[PDB]
Amino acid sequence: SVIALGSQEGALHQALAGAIPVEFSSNTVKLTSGHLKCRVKMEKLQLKGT
Amino acid sequence: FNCLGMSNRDFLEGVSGATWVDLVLEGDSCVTIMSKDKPTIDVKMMNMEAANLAEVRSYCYLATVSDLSTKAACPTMGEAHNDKRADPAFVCRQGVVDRGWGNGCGLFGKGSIDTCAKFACSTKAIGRTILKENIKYEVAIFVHGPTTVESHGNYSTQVGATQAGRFSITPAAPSYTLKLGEYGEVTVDCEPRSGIDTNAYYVMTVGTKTFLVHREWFMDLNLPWSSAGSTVWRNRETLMEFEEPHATKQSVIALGSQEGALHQALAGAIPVEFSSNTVKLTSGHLKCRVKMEKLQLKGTTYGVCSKAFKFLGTPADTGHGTVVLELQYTGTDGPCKVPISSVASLNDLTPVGRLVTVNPFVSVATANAKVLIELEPPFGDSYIVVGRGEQQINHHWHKS
Amino acid sequence: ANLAEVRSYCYLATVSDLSTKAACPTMGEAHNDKRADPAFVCRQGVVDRGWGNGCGLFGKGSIDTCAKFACSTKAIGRTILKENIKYEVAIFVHGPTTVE
Amino acid sequence: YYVMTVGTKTFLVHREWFMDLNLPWSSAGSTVWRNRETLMEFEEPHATKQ
Repeated sequence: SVIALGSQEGALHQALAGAIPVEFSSNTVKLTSGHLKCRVKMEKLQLKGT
Repeated sequence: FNCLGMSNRDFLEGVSGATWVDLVLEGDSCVTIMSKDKPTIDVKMMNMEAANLAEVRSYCYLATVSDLSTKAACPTMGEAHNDKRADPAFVCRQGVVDRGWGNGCGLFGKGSIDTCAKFACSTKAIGRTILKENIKYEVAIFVHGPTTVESHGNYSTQVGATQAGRFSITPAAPSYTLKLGEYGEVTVDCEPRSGIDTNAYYVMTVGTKTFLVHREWFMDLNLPWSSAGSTVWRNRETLMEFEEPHATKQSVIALGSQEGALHQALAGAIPVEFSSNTVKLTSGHLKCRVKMEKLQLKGTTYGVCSKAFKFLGTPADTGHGTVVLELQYTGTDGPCKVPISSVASLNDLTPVGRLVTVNPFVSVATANAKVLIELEPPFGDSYIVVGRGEQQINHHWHKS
Repeated sequence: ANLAEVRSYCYLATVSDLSTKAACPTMGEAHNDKRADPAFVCRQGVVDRGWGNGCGLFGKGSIDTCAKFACSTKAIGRTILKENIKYEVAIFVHGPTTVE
Repeated sequence: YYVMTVGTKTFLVHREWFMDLNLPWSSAGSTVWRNRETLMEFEEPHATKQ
């Protein structure tokens, strides 16, 4: 008897929360996962109607 | 229906001067019983069936997480009531969203939100119970009368030879007296009682692979469920919805179905074959009392076989401390007793190997008949021997 | 605005075809022809037997059966190299405005 | 005990010492398994020649 082992998606699902969810199209991964360190230089930012 | 060749075999000698024996039978097991001056027999439980189960719970793995709803409420306007809250048509849950002018509302701050998603079931990991009157047992009894490698396993031949039988036991009538022709009869009084494993375990059904799980592991699990109705409760497993959205759309992602949750707890619960309405217990046992003062020998008034006897091949190890082998009788004479014993050293006077196939004998008068024999030889080296003097043959053996 | 796969775990089907290369006691091991190509997955074992089932002597006989293997639902996974990554930053100025 | 044959000098060895030894092997076929004894290959080379 070569019983096909029952496929229990629980094994996967169970470890859901651990890994963060992300929208993915065939070739793309929109990072939300991701961050960006910036330096907002603005000595050129100026008031108006003063 | 007989013991030879099975790995779950147990040999028994009831008691001293006992015409009966108390025994225990289970699923795929067999038992060979010996008794002074009486045929050897094999009691064996064939099948365990309910000829009436009932469902108890039903956990689901699911689909329908398609329809959506988002009843919006502006800040200070109170809570939000979604019409999809009148019928279990959907599952609703409230939340709040930071908003104001930016998105159509007059003031700035937290606004109510009560969305809803739909719920129906797909694959129901159904489960049921096993009440300790529909339980019937099927016990098969064999008689170690004349046989051959061939006929030994043929139920037909054996029944025909009145050296076998298959009857059933029920709580209604827990006993039976199986008649075996001139061999008299054997009367078992099996007592349907069993634990065996107590009904305490639930009947887990998953797609195709049925299993036997612990009441609690089952009952106390986390998954949607429904007793005997189309109504489902705790469907909260329609989770991972609260992206903590906007009044426009609250993503209602269908929770990934991971059969691992189930599978992972495989080994724990014992597996069992289950047909729509039946559960063959292997889980189950049966305490019997094989009364057999009515079991009797046959062909005891015949003379000893006196003609050459040839082996038909190296005896084989049953894996039980006994060996099997098949003889051939050059003899032309009819039904005579087969002179076979186990001797510690050539030409010893007293035997040492007890025969399982007690009081063996050539069934027919048709020369060159075959005879099957199972015997337990002593440990270490020994000799199997058939016939005596210069007719006698022999074959050595060494048990460990 | 270029990923690449790395592994692929499966949940499966094809467990349909069977095989059972039998070997009598003392006749050694059993070699199933379905062992030449990954067409099937084979595994050996031993069975108590003898006259009862066609064999000459009594005892443990070799056994090497095989089942087939192909995949159904591949729980695929890939990598994310740290030049195709572009960011979109939006800057606002708190100049005159209305709720609108 | 097994029947050990080596070139010319035949011997009688213990089932296990024999069966449970480390060397390539083949039952009754031209097919060989555990040929891993084709060892000492991994000079941990270059794509050109290992």
